[PDB]
Amino acid sequence: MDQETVGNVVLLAIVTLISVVQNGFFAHKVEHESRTQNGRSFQRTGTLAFERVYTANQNCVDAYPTFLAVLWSAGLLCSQVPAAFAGLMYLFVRQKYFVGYLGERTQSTPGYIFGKRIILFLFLMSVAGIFNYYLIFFFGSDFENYIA
Amino acid sequence: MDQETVGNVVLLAIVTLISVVQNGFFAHKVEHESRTQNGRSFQRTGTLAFERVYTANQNCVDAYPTFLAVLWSAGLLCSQVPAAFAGLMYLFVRQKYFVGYLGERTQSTPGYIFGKRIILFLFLMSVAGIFNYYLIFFFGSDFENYIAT
Amino acid sequence: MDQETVGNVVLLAIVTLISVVQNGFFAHKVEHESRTQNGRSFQRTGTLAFERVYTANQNCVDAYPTFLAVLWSAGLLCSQVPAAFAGLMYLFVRQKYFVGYLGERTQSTPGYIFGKRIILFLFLMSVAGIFNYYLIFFFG
Ligand SMILES: CC(C)(C)CC(=O)c1c(CC(C)(C)C(=O)O)n(Cc2ccc(I)cc2)c2ccc(OCc3ccc4ccccc4n3)cc12
Ligand SMILES: CC(C)(C)CC(=O)c1c(CC(C)(C)C(=O)O)n(Cc2ccc(I)cc2)c2ccc(OCc3ccc4ccccc4n3)cc12
Ligand SMILES: CC(C)(C)CC(=O)c1c(CC(C)(C)C(=O)O)n(Cc2ccc(I)cc2)c2ccc(OCc3ccc4ccccc4n3)cc12
Repeated sequence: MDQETVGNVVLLAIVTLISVVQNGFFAHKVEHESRTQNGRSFQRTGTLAFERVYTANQNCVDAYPTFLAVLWSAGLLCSQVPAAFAGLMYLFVRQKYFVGYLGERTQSTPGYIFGKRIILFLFLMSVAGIFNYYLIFFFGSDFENYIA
Repeated sequence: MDQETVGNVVLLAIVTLISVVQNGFFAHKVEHESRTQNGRSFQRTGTLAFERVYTANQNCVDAYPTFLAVLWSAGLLCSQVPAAFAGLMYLFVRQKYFVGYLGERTQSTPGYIFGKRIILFLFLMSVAGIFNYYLIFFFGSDFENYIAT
Repeated sequence: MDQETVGNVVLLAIVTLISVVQNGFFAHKVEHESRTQNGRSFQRTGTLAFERVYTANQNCVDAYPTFLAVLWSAGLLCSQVPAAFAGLMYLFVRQKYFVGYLGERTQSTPGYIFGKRIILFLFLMSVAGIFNYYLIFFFG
């Protein structure tokens, strides 16, 4: 990748690598519970600390794709820096969500969803440029300067 | 993103944005179930509609990646319009599947497959340009005006 | 896609197409168990052969995203080949893992963590160029 382009994406790469790392921790806190006992042959059903964890993780796993989607499409189709930061904030809400899904009873982060607004915004940033592009395509050109 | 390039991808972006929205609906019809499922937290096995819902949705979740894969690779390596439409059609089959899952509790429908030929095609388009490239790489530069004596 | 660029990604595309195919196989060996025994909703402890399969598969399904992530970012921020080969190696570990999660009466191979170093490496490749870029940005 030519140093130039690499610039207009760096942040997105960064934030992505971050989520990639955090993504591992989530998948790590799940290994622990699998370990805490019978886990020998990674059984999915140890209850409690394992069920609450696998759930919390298997919830953020279903988000990642759809998140990354907006994350990049928004940052490319328009802005980047804003998209890049929004994506960072997501990483935090994700943390707070995953964490809040710990246990100790009580309706623990019952929500399957979470980011919402964050991806909603990222989606708009994408639906933004996606449209503004269609302009620069018609009225962006046109501008016939028949300088006869 | 230079207005030019943005063009040869717009549809892909569009279709993707679509799937992204629909994707939310899927994860929303799942939130309703855990809600109506009067209880505290959120668990993998509850009730009938919830069980059926989470399954349906958690089936399309395993799809998206492998689908987005071909969607783009097909749209980049071989014509963006045909790729974009394929993915579009795919979004529809998805709807019909997700909807048909648990809505009828009938003996047609279930499965963890959904659109097969839709991604197969997308795959081919990728395996298409991917090969035709090796021609442009190898032969695409071969001309015998060098036999010119 | 201009022939030039297509070059600096073909490997990634290829390997990606592979994992996409293998990805189908995994989801296929899951179809085999489901259709025989019953289950319109596959969320409860299924027949062993089926429970083992869906778990194995629904285990690589959580990987793919985070994998593809490093696969590309590493193959882009850091040169093509190695990143590509890395991902290729991963596809193999995947196979062995998924396969090792098959059997019957065998000590099944757990730790949903599969290919720790593989993606660790790919991650570094990314964190690599990601930094080296900041240099060329300042000290160029
Ligand atoms: C990220 C890294 C730089 C490449 C290092 C890395 O190699 C990975 C690590 C770090 C750790 C402890 C294994 C290590 O390097 O020592 N863990 C555990 C960890 C420990 C502390 C912290 I804070 C965060 C994570 C990983 C866990 C998973 C992983 O990929 C594979 C993988 C497979 C399935 C996944 C499912 C859901 C979701 C993700 C899934 N991922 C790589 C690593
Ligand atoms: C899509 C949008 C334009 C960015 C708006 C948006 O921000 C989200 C919406 C729409 C919303 C909030 C305005 C609403 O519910 O009314 N819902 C609920 C909704 C309502 C109507 C319809 I038709 C479809 C979905 C969302 C649900 C989830 C979401 O992200 C996070 C998320 C987390 C996990 C996911 C797992 C699988 C799959 C996806 C996962 N997503 C964003 C939104
Ligand atoms: C060219 C192509 C990309 C392989 C497309 C394709 O054609 C698909 C195939 C192969 C096929 C059509 C010859 C078949 O046997 O049915 N199968 C079954 C198969 C047969 C032999 C072997 I080895 C491997 C898989 C598919 C199964 C699912 C599929 O949708 C994508 C998909 C769907 C659900 C998934 C769930 C989890 C995780 C990933 C998921 N992915 C496409 C195909």
